[PDB]
Amino acid sequence: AVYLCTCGTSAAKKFFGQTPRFDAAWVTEHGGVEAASKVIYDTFRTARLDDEVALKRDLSAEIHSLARMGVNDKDTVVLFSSETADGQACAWAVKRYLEQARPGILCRIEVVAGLQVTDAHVFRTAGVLNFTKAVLHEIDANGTGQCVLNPTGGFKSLVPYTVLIGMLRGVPAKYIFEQSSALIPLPMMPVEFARSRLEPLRPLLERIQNETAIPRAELDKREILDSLFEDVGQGQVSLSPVGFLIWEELERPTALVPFLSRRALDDLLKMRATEGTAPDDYITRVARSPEQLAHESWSKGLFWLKRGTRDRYLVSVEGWRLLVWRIVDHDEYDDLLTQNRKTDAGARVVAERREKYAPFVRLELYESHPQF
Amino acid sequence: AVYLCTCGTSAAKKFFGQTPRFDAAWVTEHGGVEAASKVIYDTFRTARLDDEVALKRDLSAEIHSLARMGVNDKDTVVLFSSETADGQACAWAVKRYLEQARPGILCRIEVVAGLQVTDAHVFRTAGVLNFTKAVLHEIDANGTGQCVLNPTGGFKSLVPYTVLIGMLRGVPAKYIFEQSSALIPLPMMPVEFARSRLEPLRPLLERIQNETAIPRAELDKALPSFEERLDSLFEDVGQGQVSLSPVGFLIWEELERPTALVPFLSRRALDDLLKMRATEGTAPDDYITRVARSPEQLKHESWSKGLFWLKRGTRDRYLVSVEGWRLLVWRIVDHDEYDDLLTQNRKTDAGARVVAERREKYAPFVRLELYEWSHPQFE
Repeated sequence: AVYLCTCGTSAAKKFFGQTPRFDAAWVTEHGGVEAASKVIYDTFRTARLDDEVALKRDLSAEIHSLARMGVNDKDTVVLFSSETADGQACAWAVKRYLEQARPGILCRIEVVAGLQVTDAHVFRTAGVLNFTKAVLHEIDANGTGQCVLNPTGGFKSLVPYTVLIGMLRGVPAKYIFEQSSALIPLPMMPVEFARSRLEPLRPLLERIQNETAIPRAELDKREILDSLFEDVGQGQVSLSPVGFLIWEELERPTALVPFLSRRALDDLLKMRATEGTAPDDYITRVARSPEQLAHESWSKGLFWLKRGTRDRYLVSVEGWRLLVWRIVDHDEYDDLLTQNRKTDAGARVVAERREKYAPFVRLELYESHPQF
Repeated sequence: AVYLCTCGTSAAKKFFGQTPRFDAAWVTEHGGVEAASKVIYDTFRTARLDDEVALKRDLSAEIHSLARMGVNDKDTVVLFSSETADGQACAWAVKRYLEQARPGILCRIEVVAGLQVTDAHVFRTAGVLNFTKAVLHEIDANGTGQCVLNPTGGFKSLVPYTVLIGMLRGVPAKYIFEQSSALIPLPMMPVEFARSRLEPLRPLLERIQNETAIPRAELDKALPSFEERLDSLFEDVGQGQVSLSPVGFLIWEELERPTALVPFLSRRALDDLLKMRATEGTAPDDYITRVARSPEQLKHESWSKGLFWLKRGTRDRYLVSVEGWRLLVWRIVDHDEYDDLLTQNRKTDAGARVVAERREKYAPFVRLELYEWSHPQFE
């Protein structure tokens, strides 16, 4: 498995309360990050992963949690460190211990720019965004289902971002519960992405990504506005992690929502006698996997799907919307292919979009409690 | 403002590292929760709310965060405490301090059964549910826009539930960021309830709420294939039995008492709406969506079968009913057809006659989400 770990400074706990205190200057005095990480590591290098007293008392929160996850020599551990020298020295100490305890394990330290414990503004405009980007890159750069989010080791402030990333990418998250030696999963609430209400923001999110920041006044031209954006000065806003996650989903959808043209809803209702709700289930199933969806092709991005079955589907994709223009049996399918041999059939379909096909309506059909 | 604060033991930080350590036995040795809270309070009683060094170094995380929020003598502070004696003694110490610092402040300590730092099983069953229900009850017991969630003081493990509660009830949540002295909001992702995917579970969740738990075998019969699942709604409570988790509780509550409706148009109503495009555009769409988002804004001329009429402001009228979370729009009509329909309802039980034709004339209802290309075509 690939463990994506937040990292704190609990590796250095033996130094808490001593003077000189453990801080960045301590790291320098002890020779820099790598040299200082050996001094830190030495304080717990004899603690065994099998010793329950040492696991809780002597070992770092990262090591305790990874041991409870059954970390082994076939795993990868990615330690997301603060940019500070003492943060990094602790992460390197954890790496040293994991490599000694489980020879062959792959352990990588990812330093997150702007992630630190003293400057809230740098955290909220850069640190947490860099964290979110780096974690999402790692999820997308490993195999599906392989990642586990482990927020045990530091930054209470990063817990909600781990929850959101986990909800969105389908990645589980676990941590050690308070003073116990027991893991618990973070809660994940099943939700749908609010695509229809967020879509009008798509050009503004793209503008911020291309231009770094735009005037806050463009946002209004209200809870969504506050949660997607960060004030950065001079009346300008950039993205929050939530704004970044929404921008990324709008630019590169990971699910589609099916819509039926006016004609396709008629088509579907006539199929109810022969096929029941099998056509509904199929379209809904196809919309869930736009990568797998990525056929007999027309112009204008129109193309044909076949469920198995008499029914064939003339569709296109516009952003996150899977548009079903027609649902036809084999005879009408053959007639439509003949029209495309004689004419540019796709161009004629879109020419009639407004008069014949629009509005497209979401494929969510409703067909003993007290009244309102 | 009503500050809903999760508490920890930072009030007792002056006793950390001592032997005997600060714990439940320490509270007992110092006379119990009330008496021990005075001993804890005495260690910082002389620290001042306007002293910047004291705020960042000497005062508890609850006090520091409340100070940065501008707590004052007209506010209410609810201190959600662990059930442990040391947790409670700290909460009472914070109460003692706030009442001296802001005389007239209303401060109450809410002891959350099952909330504690050593038993993960009791936490994940009783503790988080009791916390969730206590916070939700306080939100619903105060006026709209009055509550602020403050997770600073303790329990890293409760932050995710504060986030979900804040998201679902639209209540702000702020906290002191790490070792800074600055407040930052919890992130709030705008999401849509997966109502179509969750509605099939309404009778299952109601059944679970009517029993102490249900056997896993019965859950598995009610749920789809194991490899295609929803598991976050449920919590194992031992001996092969399952109850609702806080996530399952929040979903169940919303299914039973919706806080927003989703408008659907009958087959006839979408025809009606499209004929109004020329004169009205999408103003009818906006009205229907607006009154659905607010069950308080949602009514006149009741018919039978739960049907009733709405008026936008304009001659159009809407024949509607509510089924669970769905605002069903049966017809949209002009003033003349409205009058003629009222006439049919004086001569007959018109609502009964409408419902008799549900399958043939009105079903299926379609979600009022109408789409009506400047990006690269799908790859």
